[PDB]
Amino acid sequence: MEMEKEFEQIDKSGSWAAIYQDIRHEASDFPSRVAKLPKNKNRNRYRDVSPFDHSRIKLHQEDNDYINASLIKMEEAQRSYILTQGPLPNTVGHFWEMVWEQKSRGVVMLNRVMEKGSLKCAQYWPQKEEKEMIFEDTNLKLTLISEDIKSYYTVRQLELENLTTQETREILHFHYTTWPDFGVPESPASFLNFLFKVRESGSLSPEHGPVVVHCSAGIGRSGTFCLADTCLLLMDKRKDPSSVDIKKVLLEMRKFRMGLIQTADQLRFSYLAVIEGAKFIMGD
Ligand SMILES: CSc1ncccc1C(N)=O
Repeated sequence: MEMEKEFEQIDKSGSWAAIYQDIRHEASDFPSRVAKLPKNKNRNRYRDVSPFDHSRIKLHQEDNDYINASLIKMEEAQRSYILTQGPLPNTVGHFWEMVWEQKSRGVVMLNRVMEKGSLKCAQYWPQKEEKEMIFEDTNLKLTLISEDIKSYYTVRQLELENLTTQETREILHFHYTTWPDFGVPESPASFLNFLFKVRESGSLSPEHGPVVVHCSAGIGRSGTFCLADTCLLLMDKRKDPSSVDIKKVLLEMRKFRMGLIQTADQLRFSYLAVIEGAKFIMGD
Protein backbone atom coordinates (compact mmCIF):
# COMPACT_ATOMS: atom_id res chain seq x y z
CA MET A 1 0.00 0.00 0.00
CA GLU A 2 1.62 3.32 -1.22
CA MET A 3 3.10 4.55 2.13
CA GLU A 4 1.88 8.21 1.45
CA LYS A 5 -1.75 6.90 1.68
CA GLU A 6 -0.98 4.59 4.65
CA PHE A 7 0.50 7.87 6.14
CA GLU A 8 -2.64 10.06 5.72
CA GLN A 9 -4.86 7.11 6.96
CA ILE A 10 -2.78 6.82 10.26
CA ASP A 11 -2.70 10.68 10.69
CA LYS A 12 -6.49 11.12 10.06
CA SER A 13 -7.17 8.13 12.43
CA GLY A 14 -4.51 9.30 15.01
CA SER A 15 -3.16 5.69 15.42
CA TRP A 16 0.68 6.28 15.53
CA ALA A 17 0.91 4.88 19.13
CA ALA A 18 -0.99 1.69 18.08
CA ILE A 19 1.22 1.02 14.95
CA TYR A 20 4.39 1.62 17.10
CA GLN A 21 3.28 -0.83 19.87
CA ASP A 22 2.55 -3.54 17.17
CA ILE A 23 6.22 -3.19 16.01
CA ARG A 24 7.41 -3.40 19.66
CA HIS A 25 5.34 -6.64 20.14
CA GLU A 26 6.61 -8.39 16.89
CA ALA A 27 10.33 -7.37 17.33
CA SER A 28 13.00 -10.12 17.69
CA ASP A 29 14.41 -11.12 21.14
CA PHE A 30 17.93 -12.62 21.01
CA PRO A 31 20.41 -13.13 23.89
CA SER A 32 22.90 -10.36 24.98
CA ARG A 33 24.92 -12.43 27.53
CA VAL A 34 28.37 -10.82 26.81
CA ALA A 35 26.88 -7.24 27.38
CA LYS A 36 25.59 -8.33 30.84
CA LEU A 37 28.90 -9.85 32.24
CA PRO A 38 30.01 -7.91 35.37
CA LYS A 39 33.44 -7.05 33.79
CA ASN A 40 31.48 -4.96 31.14
CA LYS A 41 29.27 -2.75 33.40
CA ASN A 42 31.36 0.44 32.77
CA ARG A 43 31.30 -0.26 28.93
CA ASN A 44 27.45 0.28 28.73
CA ARG A 45 25.84 3.74 28.89
CA TYR A 46 22.29 2.37 29.53
CA ARG A 47 21.35 -0.89 31.41
CA ASP A 48 18.38 -1.54 28.99
CA VAL A 49 20.31 -1.06 25.63
CA SER A 50 22.67 -3.95 24.70
CA PRO A 51 23.94 -5.51 21.48
CA PHE A 52 22.75 -9.09 20.68
CA ASP A 53 25.51 -11.73 20.90
CA HIS A 54 24.98 -12.90 17.28
CA SER A 55 25.51 -9.42 15.64
CA ARG A 56 27.90 -7.66 18.16
CA ILE A 57 31.18 -6.09 16.89
CA LYS A 58 34.24 -7.83 18.44
CA LEU A 59 37.43 -5.85 19.27
CA HIS A 60 40.64 -7.67 18.02
CA GLN A 61 42.22 -8.29 21.44
CA GLU A 62 42.45 -11.32 23.77
CA ASP A 63 41.94 -9.33 27.06
CA ASN A 64 38.29 -8.14 26.55
CA ASP A 65 36.70 -8.00 23.03
CA TYR A 66 33.48 -6.19 24.17
CA ILE A 67 31.99 -2.87 22.78
CA ASN A 68 28.32 -1.75 22.77
CA ALA A 69 28.03 -1.89 18.93
CA SER A 70 26.03 -4.02 16.38
CA LEU A 71 26.48 -4.92 12.63
CA ILE A 72 23.19 -4.21 10.72
CA LYS A 73 23.57 -6.20 7.37
CA MET A 74 20.77 -5.37 4.79
CA GLU A 75 20.98 -8.23 2.22
CA GLU A 76 18.55 -6.96 -0.53
CA ALA A 77 19.71 -3.29 -0.29
CA GLN A 78 23.45 -4.38 -0.23
CA ARG A 79 24.25 -1.91 2.64
CA SER A 80 25.87 -2.51 6.07
CA TYR A 81 25.95 -0.11 9.11
CA ILE A 82 27.57 -0.32 12.56
CA LEU A 83 25.20 1.25 15.16
CA THR A 84 26.87 2.13 18.52
CA GLN A 85 26.24 4.20 21.71
CA GLY A 86 27.94 7.60 22.20
CA PRO A 87 31.41 6.76 23.61
CA LEU A 88 31.99 6.89 27.41
CA PRO A 89 35.11 8.26 29.18
CA ASN A 90 36.53 4.71 29.45
CA THR A 91 35.50 3.51 25.87
CA VAL A 92 36.87 6.35 23.62
CA GLY A 93 40.00 4.19 22.88
CA HIS A 94 37.75 1.12 22.10
CA PHE A 95 35.62 3.31 19.74
CA TRP A 96 38.64 4.35 17.55
CA GLU A 97 40.03 0.72 17.71
CA MET A 98 36.68 -0.45 16.15
CA VAL A 99 36.81 2.26 13.41
CA TRP A 100 40.43 1.13 12.58
CA GLU A 101 39.73 -2.66 12.69
CA GLN A 102 36.45 -2.49 10.65
CA LYS A 103 38.05 -0.19 7.90
CA SER A 104 35.31 2.45 8.23
CA ARG A 105 35.67 5.67 6.12
CA GLY A 106 32.94 7.68 7.95
CA VAL A 107 31.49 8.35 11.45
CA VAL A 108 27.92 9.80 11.62
CA MET A 109 27.08 11.67 14.92
CA LEU A 110 23.38 12.68 15.43
CA ASN A 111 23.64 14.24 18.96
CA ARG A 112 25.38 17.18 20.74
CA VAL A 113 27.93 16.37 23.52
CA MET A 114 25.58 18.24 25.95
CA GLU A 115 21.73 18.10 25.58
CA LYS A 116 19.04 18.90 28.23
CA GLY A 117 21.94 20.09 30.53
CA SER A 118 23.57 16.59 30.80
CA LEU A 119 26.47 14.88 28.99
CA LYS A 120 25.18 12.57 26.15
CA CYS A 121 28.71 11.42 25.04
CA ALA A 122 32.45 12.02 25.66
CA GLN A 123 34.37 14.74 23.71
CA TYR A 124 36.01 11.92 21.63
CA TRP A 125 37.64 13.99 18.75
CA PRO A 126 40.12 16.97 18.86
CA GLN A 127 38.74 20.54 18.59
CA LYS A 128 42.05 22.20 17.47
CA GLU A 129 44.57 21.19 14.76
CA GLU A 130 47.61 21.71 17.07
CA LYS A 131 46.16 19.64 20.02
CA GLU A 132 45.97 16.01 18.83
CA MET A 133 44.62 13.10 21.03
CA ILE A 134 46.53 9.93 21.98
CA PHE A 135 44.59 6.80 23.20
CA GLU A 136 47.31 4.91 25.18
CA ASP A 137 45.08 1.84 25.93
CA THR A 138 44.64 1.09 22.10
CA ASN A 139 47.87 2.76 20.70
CA LEU A 140 46.09 5.28 18.34
CA LYS A 141 46.64 8.99 17.51
CA LEU A 142 43.84 11.22 16.19
CA THR A 143 44.46 14.71 14.58
CA LEU A 144 41.93 17.32 13.37
CA ILE A 145 42.87 18.15 9.69
CA SER A 146 40.01 20.55 8.73
CA GLU A 147 36.47 21.56 9.81
CA ASP A 148 33.53 22.89 7.63
CA ILE A 149 30.70 24.39 9.83
CA LYS A 150 27.26 24.82 8.10
CA SER A 151 23.85 25.90 9.52
CA TYR A 152 22.52 22.31 10.12
CA TYR A 153 25.71 20.11 10.21
CA THR A 154 29.56 20.18 10.47
CA VAL A 155 31.94 17.97 8.41
CA ARG A 156 35.44 17.26 9.76
CA GLN A 157 38.50 15.59 8.18
CA LEU A 158 40.43 13.51 10.81
CA GLU A 159 43.73 11.56 10.54
CA LEU A 160 43.84 8.25 12.48
CA GLU A 161 47.31 6.70 12.99
CA ASN A 162 47.95 3.15 14.22
CA LEU A 163 51.06 3.92 16.39
CA THR A 164 52.02 0.14 16.29
CA THR A 165 52.57 0.12 12.43
CA GLN A 166 52.69 3.92 11.66
CA GLU A 167 49.91 3.45 9.02
CA THR A 168 47.47 6.42 8.67
CA ARG A 169 43.93 6.80 7.22
CA GLU A 170 41.61 9.72 6.55
CA ILE A 171 38.25 9.46 8.49
CA LEU A 172 35.32 11.82 7.67
CA HIS A 173 33.18 12.97 10.70
CA PHE A 174 29.57 13.94 9.74
CA HIS A 175 27.96 15.82 12.69
CA TYR A 176 24.22 16.65 12.52
CA THR A 177 24.08 19.50 15.12
CA THR A 178 20.39 20.70 15.01
CA TRP A 179 18.19 17.73 16.15
CA PRO A 180 15.96 19.39 18.86
CA ASP A 181 16.40 18.52 22.60
CA PHE A 182 12.67 17.33 22.64
CA GLY A 183 10.66 15.63 19.83
CA VAL A 184 11.69 15.40 16.10
CA PRO A 185 12.39 18.06 13.42
CA GLU A 186 9.23 19.73 11.97
CA SER A 187 10.50 19.21 8.34
CA PRO A 188 12.80 16.35 7.15
CA ALA A 189 14.49 18.64 4.56
CA SER A 190 17.74 19.29 6.52
CA PHE A 191 18.05 15.59 7.69
CA LEU A 192 17.71 14.37 3.99
CA ASN A 193 20.24 17.04 2.83
CA PHE A 194 22.63 15.60 5.51
CA LEU A 195 21.99 11.95 4.42
CA PHE A 196 22.81 12.95 0.77
CA LYS A 197 26.12 14.59 1.95
CA VAL A 198 27.16 11.34 3.74
CA ARG A 199 26.31 9.33 0.56
CA GLU A 200 28.25 11.73 -1.75
CA SER A 201 31.40 11.24 0.45
CA GLY A 202 31.77 7.46 -0.37
CA SER A 203 31.32 6.63 3.37
CA LEU A 204 28.30 4.26 2.67
CA SER A 205 29.89 2.52 -0.36
CA PRO A 206 31.07 -1.14 -0.57
CA GLU A 207 34.73 -0.26 -1.22
CA HIS A 208 34.95 0.77 2.54
CA GLY A 209 34.11 -0.95 5.88
CA PRO A 210 30.61 -0.14 7.25
CA VAL A 211 29.85 3.47 8.32
CA VAL A 212 29.81 3.93 12.17
CA VAL A 213 26.53 5.62 13.29
CA HIS A 214 25.77 6.88 16.85
CA CYS A 215 23.54 9.10 18.99
CA SER A 216 23.40 8.78 22.81
CA ALA A 217 22.00 5.15 23.03
CA GLY A 218 22.56 4.31 19.30
CA ILE A 219 18.90 3.16 18.62
CA GLY A 220 16.61 6.23 18.15
CA ARG A 221 18.06 8.96 15.82
CA SER A 222 20.62 6.28 14.67
CA GLY A 223 17.65 3.99 13.75
CA THR A 224 15.98 6.81 11.75
CA PHE A 225 19.17 7.45 9.68
CA CYS A 226 19.70 3.76 8.59
CA LEU A 227 15.92 3.09 8.03
CA ALA A 228 15.55 6.16 5.74
CA ASP A 229 18.75 5.30 3.75
CA THR A 230 17.79 1.57 3.21
CA CYS A 231 14.12 2.38 2.23
CA LEU A 232 15.24 5.01 -0.40
CA LEU A 233 17.88 2.57 -1.83
CA LEU A 234 15.21 -0.22 -2.17
CA MET A 235 12.82 2.24 -3.99
CA ASP A 236 15.64 2.66 -6.64
CA LYS A 237 16.35 -1.12 -7.15
CA ARG A 238 12.73 -2.49 -7.35
CA LYS A 239 10.44 -2.49 -10.47
CA ASP A 240 7.50 -1.47 -8.17
CA PRO A 241 8.64 1.42 -5.90
CA SER A 242 5.28 1.18 -3.98
CA SER A 243 6.15 -2.38 -2.72
CA VAL A 244 8.65 -0.95 -0.12
CA ASP A 245 7.08 -1.60 3.34
CA ILE A 246 8.82 0.63 5.97
CA LYS A 247 7.41 -1.44 8.93
CA LYS A 248 8.84 -4.68 7.40
CA VAL A 249 12.28 -3.04 6.79
CA LEU A 250 12.33 -1.82 10.45
CA LEU A 251 11.53 -5.36 11.79
CA GLU A 252 14.37 -6.80 9.59
CA MET A 253 16.80 -4.19 11.09
CA ARG A 254 15.54 -5.07 14.64
CA LYS A 255 16.85 -8.64 14.07
CA PHE A 256 20.38 -7.03 14.41
CA ARG A 257 19.93 -4.40 17.23
CA MET A 258 17.11 -3.97 19.80
CA GLY A 259 14.90 -0.87 20.14
CA LEU A 260 15.56 0.89 16.78
CA ILE A 261 13.08 3.88 16.59
CA GLN A 262 12.37 4.82 20.26
CA THR A 263 8.98 6.71 19.90
CA ALA A 264 5.81 6.93 17.72
CA ASP A 265 7.01 10.47 16.73
CA GLN A 266 10.37 8.99 15.43
CA LEU A 267 8.29 6.38 13.43
CA ARG A 268 6.14 9.19 11.85
CA PHE A 269 9.29 11.27 11.06
CA SER A 270 10.91 8.20 9.31
CA TYR A 271 7.79 7.89 7.06
CA LEU A 272 7.91 11.68 6.31
CA ALA A 273 11.65 11.53 5.40
CA VAL A 274 11.18 8.54 2.99
CA ILE A 275 8.06 10.12 1.31
CA GLU A 276 9.79 13.53 0.71
CA GLY A 277 13.11 11.80 -0.25
CA ALA A 278 11.42 9.74 -3.04
CA LYS A 279 10.59 12.95 -5.08
CA PHE A 280 14.35 13.41 -5.89
CA ILE A 281 14.97 9.58 -6.24
CA MET A 282 12.08 9.62 -8.85
CA GLY A 283 14.20 12.17 -10.82
CA ASP A 284 11.61 14.89 -9.91
C1 LIG B 1 10.44 7.32 -11.85
S1 LIG B 1 11.08 5.60 -11.82
C2 LIG B 1 12.78 5.51 -11.17
N1 LIG B 1 13.55 6.64 -11.27
C3 LIG B 1 14.84 6.62 -10.80
C4 LIG B 1 15.42 5.48 -10.22
C5 LIG B 1 14.62 4.30 -10.14
C6 LIG B 1 13.30 4.26 -10.60
C7 LIG B 1 12.56 2.98 -10.47
N2 LIG B 1 11.92 2.30 -11.49
O1 LIG B 1 12.44 2.40 -9.35
